[PDB]
Amino acid sequence: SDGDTAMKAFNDTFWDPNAKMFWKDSKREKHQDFWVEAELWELVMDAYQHTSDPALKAELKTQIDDVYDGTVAKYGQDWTNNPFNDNIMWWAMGSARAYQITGNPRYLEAARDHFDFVYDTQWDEEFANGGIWWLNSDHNTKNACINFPAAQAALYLYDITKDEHYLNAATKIFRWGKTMLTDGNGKVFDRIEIEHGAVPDATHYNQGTYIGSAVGLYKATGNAVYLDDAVKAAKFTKNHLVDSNGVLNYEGPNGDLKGGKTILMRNLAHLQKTLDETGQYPEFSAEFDEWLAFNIEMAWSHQNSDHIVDGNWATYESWSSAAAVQALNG
Ligand SMILES: *[C@H]1[C@@H](O)[C@@H](O)[C@H](O)[C@@H](CO[C@H]2C[C@H](CO[C@H]3O[C@H](CO)[C@@H](O)[C@H](O)[C@@H]3O)[C@@H](O)[C@H](O)[C@@H]2O)[C@@H]1O
Repeated sequence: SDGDTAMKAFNDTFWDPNAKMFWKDSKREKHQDFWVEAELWELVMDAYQHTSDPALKAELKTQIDDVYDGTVAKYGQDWTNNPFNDNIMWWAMGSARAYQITGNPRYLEAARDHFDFVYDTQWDEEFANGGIWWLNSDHNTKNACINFPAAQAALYLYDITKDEHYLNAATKIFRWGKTMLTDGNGKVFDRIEIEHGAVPDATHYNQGTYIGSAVGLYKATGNAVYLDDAVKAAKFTKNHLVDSNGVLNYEGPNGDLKGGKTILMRNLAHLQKTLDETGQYPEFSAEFDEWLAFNIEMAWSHQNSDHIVDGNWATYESWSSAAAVQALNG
C-alpha cells in the first residue's frame, strides 16, 4: 500500500527509538517541537487506521504508546504550564484519539484534564462575546489555531464520553469561531486581536481544523449546515491556497506553517469520507476527489530515493515531509 511505503520510510528516516520521538530533520540533532510531535502522533494513528498490512499495523499500534511515553519522559504528564493554549490543545486532541484506538484510561485522563483546563479557564466572553485566548500567560488575541482544534478535541471527548457538556462546548466554540474568525463564506482568519481586530490571513492548518470541527459537528448533530460550512471552507482552500496548477501551496519559511498541509490533508480526508457516505454536494464531491487525487499524485511524484517527500510538492525536515505521508493515509 502507498500509505505503507510512505509511513515506513518516514519512520526509517525520522523515528528515534531511543528517545521515542521523531527527529526534527535528517541531521538528527534535535527532536521535533512539542506541538508538531502531537501532529506526527496523529499521523501514526492515521497510518494505523489506514493500513491493511497486519505486521505494520501492530508495530504502528505500539508506536502510538511510544510517541506519548517519549514526550511524557521529556516534558512530564502535566502540560498546563505551557503558555500556549494551542500547545496544550494539540496534545489533548491527540490523547483523545489515542483513547479511541487503545482504550487506555491514561489517554482519556490526559485529554479531559488538558481540554478542561483550557476550556474552563481560557474561554472568555469579556472580549468579542466568546472564544479561547491564544495564551494563558497574556490575554491579547484569540486564534483559529486554538479555537478550531478545541472544538475538535471537544467533539472527540463527546464521542468518547457521550457527556453533552463536550458537545455544548464544541458547538459554542465553533459558532463563535465561524462568526468572529471567518468571513462567513469559508475563509478562516488567523486570529482576532484586542487592539487591531481580525487578521484575515488564511493558512492550510486553520482551513483544516475548521473543516474537521464542522464535519465532526455534522456527525454529532446531523445538522447539514455544518457540512455546508465544511464544503465552503474546502472550496476556499482548493481555489485560493494553491498554485496556478492547483497544487496546494508550500507555506514556508515559517516553521509552524511548513507542514500545515499535514493537518489540512487529515481533515480533508474526513470531509471526503463524509461526502462519500452521505451523497451530500455530489458535483463538488467529484471535483474535490479529482483535485485531492491530483495533489496526492503530485506529492508521490516528488519522493526521493528513500521515499521521503519534502513539503515543496510542485536536509529533509519531518514536519514538511509529513504532509505526503498523511496524504497517502487518508
Ligand atoms: C502555538 C504553539 O504551537 C507555538 O509553539 C507556536 O509558536 C504558535 C505559533 O502561532 C503563531 C504563528 C502562526 C503563524 O503566523 C504567521 O502566519 C500567519 C498566517 O499567514 C500570519 O498572520 C502571522 O503574522 C505570521 O506570518 C499563526 O498561525 C498563529 O495564529 C500564531 O500567530 C502556535 O500558535
